[PDB]
Parts: sequence; structure tokens; C-alpha cells
Amino acid sequence: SGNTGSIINNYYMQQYQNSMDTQLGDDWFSKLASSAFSGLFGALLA
Amino acid sequence: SGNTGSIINNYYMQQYQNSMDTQLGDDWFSKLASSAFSGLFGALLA
Amino acid sequence: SGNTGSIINNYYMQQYQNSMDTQLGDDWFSKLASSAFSGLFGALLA
Amino acid sequence: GIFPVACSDGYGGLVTTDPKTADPAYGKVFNPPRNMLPGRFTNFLDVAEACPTFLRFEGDVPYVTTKTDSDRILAQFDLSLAAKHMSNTFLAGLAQYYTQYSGTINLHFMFTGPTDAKARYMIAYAPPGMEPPKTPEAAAHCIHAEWDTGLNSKFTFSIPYLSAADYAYTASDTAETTNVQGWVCLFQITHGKADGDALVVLASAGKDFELRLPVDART
Amino acid sequence: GIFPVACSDGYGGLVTTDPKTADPAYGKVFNPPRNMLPGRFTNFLDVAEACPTFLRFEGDVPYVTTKTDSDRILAQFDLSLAAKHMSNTFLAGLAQYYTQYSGTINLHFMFTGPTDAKARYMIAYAPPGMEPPKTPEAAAHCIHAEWDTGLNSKFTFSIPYLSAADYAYTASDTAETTNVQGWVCLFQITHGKADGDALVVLASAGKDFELRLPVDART
Amino acid sequence: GIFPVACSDGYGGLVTTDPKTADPAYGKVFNPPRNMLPGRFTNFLDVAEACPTFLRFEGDVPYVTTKTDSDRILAQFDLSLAAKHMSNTFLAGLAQYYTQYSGTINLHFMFTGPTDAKARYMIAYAPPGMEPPKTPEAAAHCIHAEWDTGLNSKFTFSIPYLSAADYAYTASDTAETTNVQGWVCLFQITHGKADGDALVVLASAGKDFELRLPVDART
Amino acid sequence: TTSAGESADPVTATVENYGGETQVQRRQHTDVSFILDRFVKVTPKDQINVLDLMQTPAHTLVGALLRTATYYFADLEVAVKHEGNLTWVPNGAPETALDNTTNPTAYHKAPLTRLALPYTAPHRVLATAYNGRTLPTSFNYGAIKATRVTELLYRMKRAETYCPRPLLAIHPSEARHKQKIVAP
Repeated sequence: SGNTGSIINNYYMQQYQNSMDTQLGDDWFSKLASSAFSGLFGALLA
Repeated sequence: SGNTGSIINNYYMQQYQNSMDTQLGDDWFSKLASSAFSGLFGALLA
Repeated sequence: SGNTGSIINNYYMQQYQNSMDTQLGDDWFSKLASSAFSGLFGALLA
Repeated sequence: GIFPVACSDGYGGLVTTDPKTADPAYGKVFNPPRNMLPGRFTNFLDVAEACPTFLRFEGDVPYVTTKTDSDRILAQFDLSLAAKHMSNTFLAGLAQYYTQYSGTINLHFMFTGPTDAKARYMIAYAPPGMEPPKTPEAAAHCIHAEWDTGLNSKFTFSIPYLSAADYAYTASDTAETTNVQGWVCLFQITHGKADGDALVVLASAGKDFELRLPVDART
Repeated sequence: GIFPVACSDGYGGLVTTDPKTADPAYGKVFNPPRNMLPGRFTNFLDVAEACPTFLRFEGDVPYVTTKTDSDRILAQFDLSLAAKHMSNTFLAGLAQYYTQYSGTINLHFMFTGPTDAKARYMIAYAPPGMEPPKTPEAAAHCIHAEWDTGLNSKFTFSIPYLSAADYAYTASDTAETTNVQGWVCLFQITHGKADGDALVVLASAGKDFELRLPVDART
Repeated sequence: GIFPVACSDGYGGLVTTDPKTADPAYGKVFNPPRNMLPGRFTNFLDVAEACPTFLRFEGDVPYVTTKTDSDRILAQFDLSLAAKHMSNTFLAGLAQYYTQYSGTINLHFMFTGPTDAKARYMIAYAPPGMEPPKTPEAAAHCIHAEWDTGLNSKFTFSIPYLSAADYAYTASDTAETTNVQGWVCLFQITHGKADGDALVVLASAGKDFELRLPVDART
Repeated sequence: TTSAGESADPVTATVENYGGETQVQRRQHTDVSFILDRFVKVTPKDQINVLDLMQTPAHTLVGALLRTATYYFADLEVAVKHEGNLTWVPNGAPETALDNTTNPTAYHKAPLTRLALPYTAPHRVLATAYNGRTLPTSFNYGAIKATRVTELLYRMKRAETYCPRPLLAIHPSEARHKQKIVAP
């Protein structure tokens, strides 16, 4: 996902190559940047 | 089955990699633990 | 066939790995052993 | 031509715990049958759950005796798999080979006095951050249970896993003066002619007890 | 026989930035759950866009003050991520780890004077190839914007990316006497009783600001 | 780029018994036809089953002679593939190249006396754990067979495999004073004018005789 | 949870008794096959080394855990550092066989030899204790020999364990057994 560029599947199982994430029950900054006001606050002439 | 993590089939036959089991004609402790009493022996108030 | 245990096909052709047999026009001891008399020659009581 | 390959630096050394298998040398051996031999166990925690083992108290005994004096503390020790009180249990024997754990630890209490001896006990869990309670009245405000003697001689209580992090260490660091996980406090509320009678206590793993990260530290 | 292979010269050495992964040694570890923790960011430019940071002016302050004198230049600096004026911004902190960039850089101006203080400002972009303008009249011929104070205290202006090549360098070469990318010129057209009042200015990345070619040069 | 690979330590040395084949060097040779040559054998145990061979008794002879005296023991030896009595058989010759075996061993007895010589014999198997029987009466309580002479000169008896473990050793350890697998006891119940007549005995592998775990120990 | 303590039927109380909630548990690390499936060092003898799992030091992870089983089964792997060629011989072989090269022999190849060996005992299973201190000589995985063996490591494969036995932690002199834990 980061700086990896092999087209073949890793020889070892995922369970060994990395730690495994568990669940309970750019996210925030991406939403913040996307919500930015990008116009003019007033009336526009020509 | 234990601490093995290769996704590819072993190059050698099973008959060579390991000894072969034969049949005749966590088992016990798993059953014992699963059968454990886990409640209250009496009457419960609120 | 003897003491060989690789699951992958040999990289080299059979014509190179081994000599090739030709035809003209445990066999004997297996038949001999299988034909062995295995009972009683007489009458059996109880 | 032939397949070109890059023998990579930093790979290939023997790792004592690697996930691969060695090449074989002696094939086709068939083993004597061994299906359905009794007593098999496949996970160490199943036996830790099913077989409670004895705690150790002052004097090298698995019990505490009822007393007659204003002091009602029967036992008070650090909730730690490295505690002297737990040092002879199967649970502690297993825990030494892992660095972390979480989940419930069950304590079992079995009254051993004669039929005409009665008593009422209290077990409490005092969390870290404040000195443990010295009296039953002060300990009442902690998570606790009280029970008395009768036809059933045994009582089991679950010590809860409560901590800031999701896992706790099995070992105790030398720079750790006050116990990190709290204290278990066993009190005697009162008794009726039970002087000198023994209450034996055992410990077993609870349903969600878990050990992780194997480690070989000697011991 | 077995598969023949050619161990190739020139391949296989460790490269600090290679696209492959190491062999594992300690398997099956499950992590504590961490889904939906607040404040996550996945690209450094999203925060550079969303969080403008302060410019630095003579005297180590994030503002310029209105003046009363024939000189109407409030500030004039090299359009460079290596400029002293930008040296304390997040944008410059990020830019030092890349060799090239392109795209828009936004400047924000916030008036801080009292309600009875009024002013009119002008921001202009002077391209390279000619000395930057010293007066608002001369700067009028450049790309520019003028605005005054009122209910809304803030004004934002996009400094355009204009160059011969598609990318510009983030670093400034020592043999580079005149700024390669031009100058931003902040003027004061006039003011009404705004003596000593501060106009604070911030900078953020624009919609098409882009950094490429990571580099570790110390700093 | 090319395929990266990890040349692993601990693998690749020549193993005298490995399951792989060498690379070829001289191809396309066709052999003279040899289909259906007589006398082929594909498993050593088929010939061990089909071709019984002679036992060896005191004096270097394959027979035991009937005697006239209170002692009715014709022969008594350790049930061991390493026994002197079995040392000239094909079975013992094969067994020396394996460490373990299980299954039946057949003994064959052929009367050689003249038509006017009659006798009655007894073969018994005495298990380990008690000294072998010295008389036919004591041996009667063991697994045994009795037979007499007549038109058919030969009698065959299966020595059973009886042991705690599923396999027994073919070799006999030097620290092994009493035979581990018991004794075969050949007795003479009585005879009618058979003084000096010979009973020759042979041994062959039974239907379930099995040898496993090849070993080269010299010999 | 009250019950008849004399009984021996397992009793497992939960935090639900006082309003708590039992969580999820993942016990892969205490799985028998998994935990024993790793190399453990043993001090070798110069030349002849009988492969015997009881050589594992009792305080090691593998040694301690193996000893908590009275009966066990497993195939084996060894990693050996040696001079000259290494010869292995199966259970029941005459010691003299250790010098004959037709028995599995690995020719020297730096830095060490790793080999997968099959269970080879005549018994359906082996034991860590035998009431017959001292174990029957047939409890082994054969033997190896080389001009000189410098390092020997064992690794149990496909392990099976039966009838648990005591597993002891260190007995502290103080209220807790304290150790210096890895820290920055």
C-alpha cells in the first residue's frame, strides 16, 4: 500500500508478514480540506 | 498447522516431509473446559 | 518410482534424464508368494 | 538461456522461529497407530481453565485460617502473575512464557471446617491509584462479593481485567514499586466457632483469559 | 535434475528505498482495536490545505502594521518556499523534503484593528525578469487584487504558478542571486486612522499545489 | 528487474539419501529390449516368503536328530533375527539392513527318517518374562502345536508377534542379557525306532512379516 | 457462584455475576502445535549425539512446556553446526552405523545443516516420565555423528500432547518476582 511494488503475491501468509488488526463494535483531514469554502462571499461584477 | 506460514505447496511429497500416521479400528481438555458450570447455584435477587 | 519425492515435473525431458527402454514382440516372485498354500491339509475338529 | 534471479542481501539466514520447513532425507515411514489415546490437550489454556491449582500463603500452605482478633484481613496481595501467592499455580507457570495478557482470572474458595463451624467472607478487588483497603467497611466501595458457609463448600469469584491499556504485562519490572494492576483483598466479616479452620483457595483462567507474545526469559 | 538459474551480478544489494518486504519471523499477533480514532490524516497536503500557518516578518512577528508615510510597501519577499518569510510555515516544513513543486499557494490576510480603523490593501504578484514594483501604481500592471476592511476580517488570494518549466525547485541554489520565481508584493493603498494596527498573514496550499520527488537533505 | 530470491542457509548440501535427481549430460540413449526376462523380483519380502531357508544347529547342520534319553529338548533358542540358529537364513540376511520388524515368522519341519521310523513333535513359543520351559508338560501351557510323522513329511507353524510395542528391534543390544522377544522351544514327545533320524527345519517370512527403517551397520 | 468443591467438575464464574461483560479471546499463542514449533538449543557432545528431546533444558520455553505432557508425539527438525559430514541413523540402529555414509549423510555446507527427520520409535507415542528419572533407551529419534558438532538445535513438528503435568514458575523470595523489563 505504501512504497511496495511487487506484482506477485507474498510467499508468506498475511498472518505472518504483518500484525493483524481487530475491530471494535485521509479520514478527518481529507474531509476538512474537501469542505473548504472556494468562492466569493459577495456580489460579482463582470 | 503449527508455526508454518508458506502459501505455496511444499516442493516435496508429504510422504517424505513427514512420517505418515496410520489408523486402528483439544479433544479431552477442550471438552472438559467447555463443560464448566458458569452460572449461580441459587436464587437471584435483582 | 524408488526413493524420489518431488511433486514438480523434472525440468529436463525424460529422454535426457534416463535411458529409454524398448520393447520386443514383483512379477515372478510376487506370483510365487501369492500362490502359497495357507490352510490345513486335513480335517479340522472344533 | 535460463531464468535470471537476484540473490538478495539480508535474506536467507537461519531464524530460530521461521515459518518454513527443512528439506527431508528419509522417506516413507509409517507410524504405529495412536488414534484416540486418552487425555489429549491441544491448547494450554483449556487445562488452565479446567484445572484450578493452589495459591500459596505465608508458611507455604494453600489455605488461610480464620482468626479471632480486630484484624479481619485474611490475605492481601498484588494482582500479578508474578506474585509470590501465585508462584505455585499452573497459571503462573504458563504466564512466564508470554509477555502480555488480558481477561479474567478466577479465584476459588473452599471451606474446610467442621459442620458446626460457620463463617462469612468477603473478596474485593482494589484498583491501582490508591492504597488497598484495610477494613471490610472501606473495601465495600470496591467491586466485591460476600458469601457464607453451608451445604456447598465452594465459592468462585471472577477478578476483572481493568486497565488503561488493552493488555497488561505478565512480568513485574524492578522499577515497579507499587503494583500496576491493583490488589485482591480477602476479608473475614465474622465467624461462628471457626477458630483455626482452613479456607483453601485456588486459581484458574476465566473464559476470556488470554496470553500472547511468547518469550523465553529463563525461569 | 533441478531448475537451473542465473544469479545475476548487479542485483540483490540492499537498497534503502526498495519496493519489497522482509521475511517474517514472529507470526499470528493480533492488535488492540483502533478503528475510528479521531484526527487521522492520510496525506500531508490535506493538512497543508486545511490548516494555514503564519508568515514571519521583520522582528519575528506574524503581522505587518499599517504605516503613515509616503512608502506604501507593507512587505515584499521572494516567492520561494525557502524564503525567511515562509520559514515558520507548515508548508515550508513539508517542502524541504521534496525537490520540486507546482501549483497554487494561498495567502490569507486578517485585519486586527478596532472597528473605527479602516484600510485598503493591495496584493500583487510580480514575475521574474524585471525588478519588483516599488509603488502600487507600478504594481497595478501585474496580476493583483485590492480589498478593504469591514465586517469580514479576512481576505484570501491565490499566488499563481507561472514558469517556463512545469515544475519549480523548492530549494534555492547558492548561485541564485535574483529570485527565480518572482516576488509577492503587499501594499497599503491608504488607511483611515489605522496607525499601528496589525494585519496578520498566513499561507496554505491551494487546490492544485503539488510536491514531488522526496529528498532527505538534513535541515 | 528480475525475480528476487533468498538463498537459504541450512539447505542445499548433498544428502546421500535425498529425494531428488541429478542433472543429465548424455541424452537419447535407447536400451536393448529386456521385456519379460524370467525370475524377476520387485520386493525382497516376496522371496523371503516364498523361499524358506535352513536354520543352523549345533555342529553346523540344518537338522536336529531324535534322541533316546529323559531329555526331550530338541532345540531351544532366542526368538531373535540375530540368533546363531537363524544366522544362515535369507531372513536374517535381509533383517540386518533394517532396525525394526513386526509380524509372523514361519518355521518349517521336515521329517527325513525311513518309513518305519515314527515320531511325535511339539513346537512352543515361550514369551519373555519367565524362564523358558524345560519339559513338554511345562510348555503345554504356552501357545503350541504337536504333530506326528506320516505320508506328509512337512509341518509349518507360525511364531506369533507378541510384544508391548508395535515393533521390535532386529538387532540385539550388548546390554541385553535375557532375550527380549522370548524363545522357540522344539520338543520331542516320543518316537518309535527313530534314533538318529533327522528333522530338518527352515524359516520363511509370514503373511504379515514386515521390515522397516533401512540401516547400513556393516556386517 | 457457589458449588460443591469436593467434586472436581470444573466451575468457571464470569464477570457477568456482578454486571460485567466477558470479552473475546484469541488463544493462538497457547496452541500446543504452535508454541512447540520453534528451535531450542541443546549443549552437544563432540561426536555421537543421540537425538533425545529430554536433553532440552527444563527451564527453557520448549523444555518446560514439553515436560508438562506425560505422553507426546512429534516429527523433528534439527539444525546442526559441524565439521566434516553429518550422518543420521534411525531409532534401533547399531552405533557402528554412524560411520557408514549410506545412512542419511549430509555433506558439509557452511554455515550449518538443517534436516527434517521422521518420528522413528517403535512405540505409538513417547513419554517424558516413565515409572519403570530414567527413561527407556528406545525413547529417541535416532542419532547423529560428525567429526565435531558445535551446535545442535531441536524443533518439534506436528506436536501432540497428552495428560498435563505440573508447570512451575520461579518462586520469589519477595512479594513479587521482579525483573528488568526492556525499556528505552
